Amino acid sequence: MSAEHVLTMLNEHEVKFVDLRFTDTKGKEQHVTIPAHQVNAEFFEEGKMFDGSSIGGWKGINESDMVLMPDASTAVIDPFFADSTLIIRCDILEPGTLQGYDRDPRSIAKRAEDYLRSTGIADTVLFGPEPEFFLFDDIRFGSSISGSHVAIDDAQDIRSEMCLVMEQMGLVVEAHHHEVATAGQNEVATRFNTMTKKADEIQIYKYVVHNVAHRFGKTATFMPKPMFGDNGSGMHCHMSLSKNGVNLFAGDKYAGLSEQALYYIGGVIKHAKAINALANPTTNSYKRLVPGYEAPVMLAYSARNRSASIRIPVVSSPKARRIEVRFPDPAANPYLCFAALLMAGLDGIKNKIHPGEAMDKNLYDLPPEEAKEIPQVAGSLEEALNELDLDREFLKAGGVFTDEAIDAYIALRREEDDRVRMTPHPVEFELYYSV
Amino acid sequence: MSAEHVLTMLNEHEVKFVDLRFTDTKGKEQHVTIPAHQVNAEFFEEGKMFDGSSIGGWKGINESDMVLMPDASTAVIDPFFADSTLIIRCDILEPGTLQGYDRDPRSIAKRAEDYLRSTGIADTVLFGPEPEFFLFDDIRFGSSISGSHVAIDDAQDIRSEMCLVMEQMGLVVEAHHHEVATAGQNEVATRFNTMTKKADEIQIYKYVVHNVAHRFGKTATFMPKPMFGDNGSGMHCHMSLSKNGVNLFAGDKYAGLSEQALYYIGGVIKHAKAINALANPTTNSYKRLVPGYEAPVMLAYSARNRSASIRIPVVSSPKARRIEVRFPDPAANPYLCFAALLMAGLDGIKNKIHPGEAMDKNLYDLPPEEAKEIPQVAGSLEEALNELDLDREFLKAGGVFTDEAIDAYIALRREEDDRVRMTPHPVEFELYYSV
Amino acid sequence: MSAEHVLTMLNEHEVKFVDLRFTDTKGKEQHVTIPAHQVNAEFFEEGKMFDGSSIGGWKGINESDMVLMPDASTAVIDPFFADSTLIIRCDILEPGTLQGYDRDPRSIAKRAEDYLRSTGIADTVLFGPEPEFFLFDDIRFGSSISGSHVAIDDAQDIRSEMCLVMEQMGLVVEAHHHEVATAGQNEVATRFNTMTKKADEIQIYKYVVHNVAHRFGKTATFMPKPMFGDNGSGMHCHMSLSKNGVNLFAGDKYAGLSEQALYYIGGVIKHAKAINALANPTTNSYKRLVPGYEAPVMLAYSARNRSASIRIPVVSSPKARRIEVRFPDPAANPYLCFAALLMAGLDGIKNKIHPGEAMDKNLYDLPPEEAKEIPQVAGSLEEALNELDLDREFLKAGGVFTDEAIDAYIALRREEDDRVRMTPHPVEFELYYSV
Ligand code: NI
Ligand code: NI
Ligand code: NI
Ligand code: NI
Ligand code: NI
Ligand code: NI
Repeated sequence: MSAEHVLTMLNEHEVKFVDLRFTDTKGKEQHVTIPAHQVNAEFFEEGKMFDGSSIGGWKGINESDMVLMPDASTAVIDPFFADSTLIIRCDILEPGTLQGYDRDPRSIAKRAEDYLRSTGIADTVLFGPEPEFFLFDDIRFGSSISGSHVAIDDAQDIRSEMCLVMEQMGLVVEAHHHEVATAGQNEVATRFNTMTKKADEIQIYKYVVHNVAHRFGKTATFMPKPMFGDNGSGMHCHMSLSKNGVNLFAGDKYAGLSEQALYYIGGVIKHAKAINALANPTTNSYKRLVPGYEAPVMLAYSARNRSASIRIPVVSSPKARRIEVRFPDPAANPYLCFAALLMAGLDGIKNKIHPGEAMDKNLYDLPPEEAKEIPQVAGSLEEALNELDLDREFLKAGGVFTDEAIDAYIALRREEDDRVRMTPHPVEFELYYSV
Repeated sequence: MSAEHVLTMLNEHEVKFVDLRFTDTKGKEQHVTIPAHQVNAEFFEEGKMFDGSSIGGWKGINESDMVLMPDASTAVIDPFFADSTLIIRCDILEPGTLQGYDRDPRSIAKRAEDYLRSTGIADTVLFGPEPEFFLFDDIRFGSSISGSHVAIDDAQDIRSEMCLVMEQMGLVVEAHHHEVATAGQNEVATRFNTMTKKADEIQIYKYVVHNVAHRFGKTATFMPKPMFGDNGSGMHCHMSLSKNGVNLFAGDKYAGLSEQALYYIGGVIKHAKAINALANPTTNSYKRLVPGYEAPVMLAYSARNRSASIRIPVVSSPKARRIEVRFPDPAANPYLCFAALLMAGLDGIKNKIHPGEAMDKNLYDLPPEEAKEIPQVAGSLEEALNELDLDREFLKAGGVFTDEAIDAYIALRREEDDRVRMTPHPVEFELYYSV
Repeated sequence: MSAEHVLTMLNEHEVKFVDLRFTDTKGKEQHVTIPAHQVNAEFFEEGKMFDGSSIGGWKGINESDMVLMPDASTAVIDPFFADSTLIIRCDILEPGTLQGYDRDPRSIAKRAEDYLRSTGIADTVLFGPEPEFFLFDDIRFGSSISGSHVAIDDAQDIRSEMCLVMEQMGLVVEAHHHEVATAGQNEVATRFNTMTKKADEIQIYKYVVHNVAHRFGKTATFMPKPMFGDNGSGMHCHMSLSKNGVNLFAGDKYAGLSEQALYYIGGVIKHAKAINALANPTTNSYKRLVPGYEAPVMLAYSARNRSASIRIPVVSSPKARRIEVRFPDPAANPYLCFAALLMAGLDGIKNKIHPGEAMDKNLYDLPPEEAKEIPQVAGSLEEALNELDLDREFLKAGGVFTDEAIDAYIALRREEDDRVRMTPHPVEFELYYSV
């Protein structure tokens, strides 16, 4: 899809505004709105000058402005704006060299895919994530200097009309798994795409979910553990690799899974805590990664066991042979999370890392001399951030991740880890006020 | 003080009830009230049969009842009870062998002092702690399945009458440091005693503080960090060792401190995380042990620096030469905390452990190649508990701490660590609800 | 009705979503919504992969996913959904063998009918149930750790428009018995069908009743005893057997009832407590099965007496000769309840079990030596579950009921029986608080 069709869309729909959208390192979606008459054919080869004071690494204290370069293939009319608006996802570029910014998640995902095609291991990667959310009727939260409080108060029309709006915005939905045990938790299934296209689709997914919940007087949250004792929100990711139109993950070994797939799983397992720094970036994210029942915390693979973090779905077709990693949560930044998973898999393929043996029939039942032995995902955000700081190397292959970008990301996550670490919590008043 | 004087006190004061008090492993103070006519001369050589279903290690699923053996030298009239009551602190003994229970904090402190006298290093140990508390006008807290909340709402008569009641109950008070910056925080200074006598005095201290605050319609808390950003409650402990009436901590080295004292500091520094498991037993306790200004988190000693955890007070008398460790908090169990500190010091003296060099002029200012190098106290309760589980050895010298007692203590602390770990906190709703 | 007509219905009505519905062992109706463009001709020969974490036996801890295979003959447009939805009832199949799941109520009902046709006793079975419900204006209930509470606050338009919506959804209604004594209690009469078709119709019946009551701001409940002293909700079931188009229940014996019918009644009477485990599955269900007036608790048959649980309606046509069993309640799972009744009748026919003699003129008036003699239905849910555990055999004939399915059902019922058993009830506070 080119720019000429975008101008044709502008004239066709009588678009008044164009909303240029990009993503922080935090994953939040930033936008600049320009009038539709400011969009010309030349606008797609210079972009728009932008002031980079966005939170995170973009708050670099030496530098000048950045460039918003739109991707014309991502244009879609916004369903929620009263004045007809055309949404375009943009990359952040350095104004001089006109190259992708080092601290741009979308540019990093594009670099990861380019490095994939460069190494010759595969031609493309297919990602299907399963982001789950919570729908609540109401919620009030706050934390002043004299205390804290939170209070959450828990239809088919909302779910169906979410699916309708998602299909308006170019997503191909194919199910909707409302859950009656742990009521409130929903998940819409969508079709697989490549890495950066699927990350853009996740951003659209969250946008639609939030706004449709708003219009029905509800509140949706993609927060990994919004509520005590009830099951948390996860985002399982199915990965496949394709070269010239055939799976590299289809083979003859365990559960019909190929040798390259086994090294992919080995690479994911080895770096899973550095990955956890990016796939599980919040402190809330580790209140659902606690050892127990149905918790994706054991770093091993099994088609049968459902305590293993890496699952191998059984499909009656060799053309659909993928691996599902289950520890990521929907609070991740899709670009950074997906790039981290891809690079871990590529480092596993490159170094012939063997995962080991399938943990078919060994759940959290605490085997006498195996519960401690099996690798686990990070236990807290500090541990994941420290392991990322130590294990930068697999992210730096091919120049996808800069040391400066990783440093800025880690500092930005730490300034929230510390705010959580130093406030006193009401459960500690319940337990330790008298003590 | 003997039992005959206790019976004389019963007849003299017209005592109606006798309140036998002991301490959990959690540090909470348990009691059994018996009528004064049940107290005879024989009562002081059989004790009282007790059902040991108290929380913690005392909930042992094989065993029968325990024996409450009173210490007649700890008898004191209760100021707060309408019907004249005589308080007596008791030890928990095994009914058959009639020996101190292995999971009894008071028995463990007595064993630690007996091991001190046995090793011949010193004859007695003097402990002076400085427990600080917060006085609030009101507080409401809670945590249901649909949220959490806490709300704290912040005179000379209360402080003075606390000191009066403490001197009624045998404590020798000598100051009262109300603090105007960080209003609400108080601390009463008292005179030094030996380990187990000082721990009993800390229990009396907390009892008096809580009840006097109750009667004035206030709420006192010995909780290490009850309130955000304001300075937390600590319990600095001054240790001295005496043999035949002279300090072993008085010498000619740094700040007039002796060689035995230097090995004591070395032993405290080496085991400071296993100690932290006992001196800093709550998860709240590590919201005040965060690196920063005036935080006793650097494991080093200095008479001048006040970022070092171990201070060496300057006193114009060789007869008062002590070391102050500043990381313990008032939520500790005085018996277990003091026994842990004493045993760490004794292991340092026994193994000639040298602390190193004084960190006189190096605060938290982050030296280029020293902030990471210097040992730190544990960063979380899980880390402290794991280090205790790994570093049992110094606690087991002389049989003071049993493996079974340590295991029960660690499990009892973990069941609260986990409850804190798995609830979602309102600050995480502030930070991650939209994310 | 085939799949081609279902695709034609999709195109004709402009259906946007397809709602695939199945039933728990608890009887609750579960659903998965897929977009209408995901429904193709091939979709009706592979089904949809489903995650079987549904409550009950489906929570089996070894197994992988299940298959939702739709029944194209059950397709009906949903009247209550804003976005046009097509409802299809589905069976749960094992993905490999592609056979009916052992713990699937609908598959069990299909197996029961297949076993009926296999044994050669009859060709088809006609079931007509009479489910009664309560319409309330409002209700609030709850049970916390500090108490419990319930409060129920009690037109022709609602009843008529229920009948209209039921006839929209393929049901053939033929009456509506609002009751003025015991106001609030309603019942819609519908036409007889075969077992599994009638069970599907009961599910539609409950769905329509609940949602139509919702839209008028009411609350309908199929709960056997929602209110004290007033008459409870039952579900009388008329059974008939047909072979080559003629009743096997039409004959010349008592009330024009045939010999095969008499053995059917004998088989129902013999196993009536194992049946009660399935037809009366709640603890509430035995607050209406209490001996007294108009209570269907005496295990005997009579055309005249209305204290007998099994009635023989008098019809002026040999083509309508059926037996009515009156103990089942609308909280039953229609598939399991109907399969249990059919298998009890078939075991009675197979073993030539004679019911005995009609109890024409013997009500609950307590005959001197007959009130104790006559068999009774189970007195509590525990007794019914124990009798089911002991009397599995008649359910296992022909492989309809698996031991594993029965075990899972019993455990799932017990986990609710125990929750009811261990909470204290407000009537026990009225009676025993002072005592
Ligand atoms: Ni168009
Ligand atoms: Ni999944
Ligand atoms: Ni005296
Ligand atoms: Ni001090
Ligand atoms: Ni039609
Ligand atoms: Ni009837």
